[PDB]
Formats: sequence, C-alpha cells, structure tokens
Amino acid sequence: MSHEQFRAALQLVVDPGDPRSYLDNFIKIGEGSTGIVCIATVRSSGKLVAVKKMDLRKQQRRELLFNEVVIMRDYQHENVVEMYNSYLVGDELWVVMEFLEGGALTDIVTHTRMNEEQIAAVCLAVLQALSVLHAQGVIHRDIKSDSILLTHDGRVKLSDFGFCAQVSKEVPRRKSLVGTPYWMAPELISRLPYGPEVDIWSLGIMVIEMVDGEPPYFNEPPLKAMKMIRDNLPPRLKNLHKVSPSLKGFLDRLLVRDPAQRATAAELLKHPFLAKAGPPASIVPLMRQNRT
Ligand SMILES: CN1CCN(C(=O)N2Cc3c(n[nH]c3NC(=O)c3cccc(Oc4ccccc4)c3)C2(C)C)[C@@H](Cc2ccccc2)C1
Repeated sequence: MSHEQFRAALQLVVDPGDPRSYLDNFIKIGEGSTGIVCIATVRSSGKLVAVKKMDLRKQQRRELLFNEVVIMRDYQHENVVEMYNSYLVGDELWVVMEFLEGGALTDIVTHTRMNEEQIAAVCLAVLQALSVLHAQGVIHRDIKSDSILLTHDGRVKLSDFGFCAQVSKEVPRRKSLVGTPYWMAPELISRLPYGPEVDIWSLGIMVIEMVDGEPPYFNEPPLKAMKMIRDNLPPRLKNLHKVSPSLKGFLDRLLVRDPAQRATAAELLKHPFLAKAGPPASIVPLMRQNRT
C-alpha cells in the first residue's frame, strides 16, 4: 500500500471536513509512538476533548492505522476509550477522543505501590473490555500500563488500539510481530500463528508492573528481552512475597507459555482475585494530582 493509497484509503474512512471548524484552543499535552496529543475545545458546547495528531510519514505499518480507525471508530464500551471523530489533515491523521483526567497507569506503577483492591479493579476493568473484544474477534495486541487510562473518578479504560487486529472463523490467527517488546507473548515473538490469548499474557506482564513497578527484563535491551521471553521459563515477580496467594494464583493463569493452556478473559472474570476489586473511588488516590 503506497503513501497515496494510504492517504486515500484513510480519506475514505475518516470524517469529511476540517476539525478546525468546531475545535478551538489546541494545546499540546504530550506525544506518542508516532505523533502528538493535544487538548482542544468544542466550540458549540465548550466541551474539552483530546486530539491525537499522527504523522502519516512516520507510520511503520500504515495498514494498522487504518485498522484502528475502521474497527474502533464506533466502538462503545464502558472500559474502552471512546473515539469521537477522525480527520485527514494534510499528512496527518487527527483523531478526536475523550479526555481522561486520571492519566495513564504507567505514571502510577512507577511512582507508587498499589494495594490488591486497586490491582483487582484494574484487572477487572481490562478483562471486561477484552472479553467483549475477544468475543468479536478483536485483539488489542499492545496491552501494558501505558495503554490504560483513568477518568477523574477512577474508572478504567483501555486505549491505544494502534496495533489491533481482527480474527474470524476464516482467519482465526495472526502472525505479525507487533506490540511492545517487554509485553509480547512468547508465541508471538516466535512468529507462530496466535490469537486473542496474547492479550492475556501481556495483561500478566502489566500485573507484574503493578506489583514490581516494571516488567521483567526491563533492565535488558528490547530485542534481548524478547529473546529471553521467547526462550526462558515464564517471568517471576521481584516482590513475590508481598502479594497474596489469590493474586499469585491469578497471575499463574496469565503467564502460561503454552497459549492453549493459558486462561481466557472470560475464565479470568470468575477468578476469586477479582472479587477483591475496590470501587472507582479507590483508584483516585493513585493519580499524580492526588498522590502524597
Ligand atoms: C502512550 N499513549 C497513551 C494514550 N495516548 C492517547 O491516545 N490519549 C491520552 C489521553 C487521551 N485522552 N485523554 C488522555 N489523558 C492523558 O493523556 C493524560 C491525562 C492526565 C495526566 C496524564 O499524564 C501525566 C503523567 C505525569 C505527569 C504529567 C501528566 C495524561 C488519548 C487521546 C486517548 C497516546 C497518544 C498518542 C499515541 C500515538 C501517537 C500520538 C499520540 C499515547
């Protein structure tokens, strides 16, 4: 797919018109894997939203970007970040999405230690989203703390579907090497046909993040960690004894090398560990703006 076929295809699935017609005061707040993030205001209502501006000339696999807009444009789930509109502006894809005040889980796991009630709440939210997604044949493929956002009141939402893929009866598996090194499933690194189960492994790594503050082999270069993940026995927790038997049991069902033996999102939703989940209000204290 050439650059022009890409822009054209993109132009075909994005909203027509210029967002500058109803969006004001754009203000950069950060950036991502291939662009920047800004906050803006909807003219008519004064409602604040977040805008993801992506550089089309920096997309490694531009097919994946197309998949993100097509598959998730109208997606609606309480634990999934909502996309309002998308626009093709020159050589940039602008995606207008909801603004989540709580930030990403990354900032939390790297500056504080969550209790088990907070961890269960996060796992539960992510698992509710994945169970619905997986049932529809949608695989996220980039589960990690960075992909998890929080609302001001503590609700958990899955975002960053930039690496997502679709499977079906006709095409039950994918083989693309995608995701983030430290969180990649061993079967995916091995380049073996894989399915939704890879999200479950990545989630397990995110659990290690919540307990330890970082994923396994985080002290190793990405390509080296990938080799270790693919060839070594499942990773272990540094703060092993600081977690309960319930959390350890839960984790053991996530980090199973053989995907056929790994638990599924649906099965995990009934695991005793998630019964400890606290309400959204328990997540609030974790946010940077509220941490001491
Ligand atoms: C690694 N990814 C995380 C998700 N991002 C998003 O796509 N975001 C972030 C975001 C959104 N809505 N509301 C927020 N809130 C904050 O970002 C948000 C809110 C409050 C606090 C905060 O952190 C902070 C943490 C420490 C210090 C200061 C701030 C972040 C959307 C547009 C969905 C990705 C962007 C992207 C991807 C690809 C290409 C270009 C851009 C990057």
